Amino acid sequence: RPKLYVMDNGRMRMDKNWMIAMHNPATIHNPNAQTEFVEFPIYTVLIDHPEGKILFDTSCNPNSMGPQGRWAESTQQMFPWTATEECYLHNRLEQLKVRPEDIRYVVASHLHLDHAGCLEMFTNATIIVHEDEFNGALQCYARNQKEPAYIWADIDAWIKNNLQWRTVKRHEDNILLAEGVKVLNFGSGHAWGMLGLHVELPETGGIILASDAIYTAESYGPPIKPPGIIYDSLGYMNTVERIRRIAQETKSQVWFGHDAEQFKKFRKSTEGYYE
Amino acid sequence: ARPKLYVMDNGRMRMDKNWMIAMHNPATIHNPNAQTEFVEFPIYTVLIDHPEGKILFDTSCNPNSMGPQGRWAESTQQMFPWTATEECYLHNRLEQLKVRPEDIRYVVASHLHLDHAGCLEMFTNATIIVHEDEFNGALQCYARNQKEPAYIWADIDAWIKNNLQWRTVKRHEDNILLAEGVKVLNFGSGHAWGMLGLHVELPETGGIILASDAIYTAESYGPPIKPPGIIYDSLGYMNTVERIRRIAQETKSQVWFGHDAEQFKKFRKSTEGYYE
Ligand SMILES: [Co+2]
Ligand SMILES: [Co+2]
Ligand SMILES: [Fe+3]
Ligand SMILES: [Fe+3]
Repeated sequence: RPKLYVMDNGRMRMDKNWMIAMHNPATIHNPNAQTEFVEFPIYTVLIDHPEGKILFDTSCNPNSMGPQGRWAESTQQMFPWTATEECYLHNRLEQLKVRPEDIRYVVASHLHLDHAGCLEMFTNATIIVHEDEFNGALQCYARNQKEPAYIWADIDAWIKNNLQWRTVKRHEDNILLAEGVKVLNFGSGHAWGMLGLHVELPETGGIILASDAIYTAESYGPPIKPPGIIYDSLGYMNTVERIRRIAQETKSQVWFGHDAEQFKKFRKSTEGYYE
Repeated sequence: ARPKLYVMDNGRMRMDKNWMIAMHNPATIHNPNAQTEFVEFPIYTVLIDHPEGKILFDTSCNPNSMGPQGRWAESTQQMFPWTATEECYLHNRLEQLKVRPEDIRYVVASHLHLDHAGCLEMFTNATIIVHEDEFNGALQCYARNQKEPAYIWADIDAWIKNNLQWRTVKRHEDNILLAEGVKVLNFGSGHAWGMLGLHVELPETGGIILASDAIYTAESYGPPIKPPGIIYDSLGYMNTVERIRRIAQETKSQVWFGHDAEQFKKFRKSTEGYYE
């Protein structure tokens, strides 16, 4: 029945120390060690399920980068996003003959700039988000805090567009969204509140969408290599190991949030789908 | 009780500033290969000559730490090089104050990192006070022959062989009144598995909090708080820092960081005097 699509929403670059912390430490021999600006894919996942279309993540807002962009210049220069018009989410969905208003559920893994970019589009969906992540982002907004990963203007848009929210409580069990689609409540780690997705496809079988719970295969290991972007180190480690257990017990693949090698090997919306 | 508190200079260490201050200098689009720096910082310990008995806070690095025949692994020596003279060695610092290791009643181990638990093995007449989670963590690295850089296998080996007398601070244990005006602070998990601090109330100087690696430097402390790269429990670290700030305010105490070069220079070291 279900069809799962991988949509390419462009690329982002940043200090590798964000991705893998202390990836290249200074030594007595390399006292002035240098980092690297690494490139990684931003992507989203559409599940065209009989019970309704489910969208996982929403990438960046088209009006993010640029001198007249939503992102602060310090953010733009730290986490530059590069994307043709075909990469924009609205376009990727159009290509699939899917309108925003057709989306029943949006699962926001978290509310970082490269995941919650286009939430404002989905005014007919229920937006599922971790309550702690929602609280965290709302505070940034209210306190006009200068947090690089949370876009004041994006949040401003969510409120103005009157999105319909469904917060996953801190100690809430996983949610059965649809047949073979379960929202996993990962809790605090990479961010305040992380959500994942387990999808059971008839043919493909089990998929875990880990998002930023696991940046890359290098993150996953073993051994685990945590990021520099991190709120709760203990929770982050617990989440990874938990994912590892779930993958084993359910014989699922783990789809990382920003692994280039894996993304290349994915079947994109333009090419086809998983079923 | 009219005690005397000594700061002993146990050398200097250097390491990537990212260890000390996480993401201190992130690469950007127009600076994509941003480079880090190798910052130098002091290793010190504190002796409290107290009428009820002598209390030592931290023990610095082991004399046979560095070198080809050293206890530290080469990768450790290269990432966290320790430079010190014979006078900087704790045993010598104590000797110059006419103190023998056997005269130490209590050793408080802030944690069991290489630069704080180096010389525990000296104090075979003392009760070593350590956080149980820290002790457990270190013992695991030992038993698993794990290669954690901050935990020295040979140091731990020595503690066991010397039959040290331990007193573990339990995870949910209250502060310990060690002596009049000396309280062991249970900071719990953060920088490491289990952090201990000290609150000292001196007649003349007033209140001092020894934070060790709960707070690396004034830069760490802020505000704003700038967390380290060497972290186990991020949330616990931040809670601890905020807790120290509150205690400091309420008790009107100075906060002595673990490795603040500037603060260290201002201290009256053991070669010059003490704090009453
Ligand atoms: Co993120
Ligand atoms: Co330490
Ligand atoms: Fe991300
Ligand atoms: Fe230290």
